[PDB]
Amino acid sequence: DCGLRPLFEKKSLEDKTERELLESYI
Amino acid sequence: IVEGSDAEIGMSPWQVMLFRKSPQELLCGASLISDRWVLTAAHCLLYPPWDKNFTENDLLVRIGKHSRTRYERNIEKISMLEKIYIHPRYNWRENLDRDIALMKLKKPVAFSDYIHPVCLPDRETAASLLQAGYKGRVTGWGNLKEGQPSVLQVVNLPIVERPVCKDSTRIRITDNMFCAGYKPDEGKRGDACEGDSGGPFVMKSPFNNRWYQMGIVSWGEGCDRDGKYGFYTHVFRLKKWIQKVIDQ
Amino acid sequence: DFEEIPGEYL
Repeated sequence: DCGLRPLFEKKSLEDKTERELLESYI
Repeated sequence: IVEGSDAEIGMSPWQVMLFRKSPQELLCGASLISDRWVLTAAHCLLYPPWDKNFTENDLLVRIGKHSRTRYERNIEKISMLEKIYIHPRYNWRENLDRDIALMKLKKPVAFSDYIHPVCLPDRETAASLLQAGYKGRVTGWGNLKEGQPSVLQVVNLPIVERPVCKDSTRIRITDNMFCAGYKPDEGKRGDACEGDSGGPFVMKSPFNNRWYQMGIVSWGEGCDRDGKYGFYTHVFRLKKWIQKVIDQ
Repeated sequence: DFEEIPGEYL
């Protein structure tokens, strides 16, 4: 169930800077 | 972490604190990979030039923390190690090549909102995300300055192109390493630092939305120095030693 | 600076 965070991924909420990561994978 | 921000609650539920029983103190970070297995830098356990040779009996593993120094009653789980394994070809004499170690917990930890494992990359994840430019995330309770956080800090940093890494130092860089940071020109800063060692360098897969540990905070020259970078153990290149110890 | 931890844990 690895790498799916209970308070973020599991509830479909984003953390405050994850966007900056994904935006870099072009 | 130098130039990081406070982590939010449950942002890194795989973050582990390596803690010294006596004198009670933060040794390094680590990450939870399953209910019984913890991953960290070998130099956290064994480093002969500094008379560092820690045994199982010598430490605690603290999972689900936010606060660096509080005992987070009802949140955090503190465990005891059943066994420590260091990479047989770890190089503490020349460059910290293969800086990796597994810790077997004396008993499984229960998952929760604040406690949850990270994924280990498989060949295609690594192939796709380990790219110059691609950002990863480092977390830890280390020094804020080449200065002690009150709470778990975080910073997003770019992976740098192999050659730029070689050229920044006099140290012999191997294939089990990768460096990450901002060029002095990019005019952005941030870096692991004293205390962060052994923590995770993770990326989020754009394909399945999972977080993967790509590196382990291994070494650096100063903290957030211009034109120097952080060096990380390449978890995928050491993936078979990992499977191996777990499976036997 | 570290607050005290339960003895069961040592």
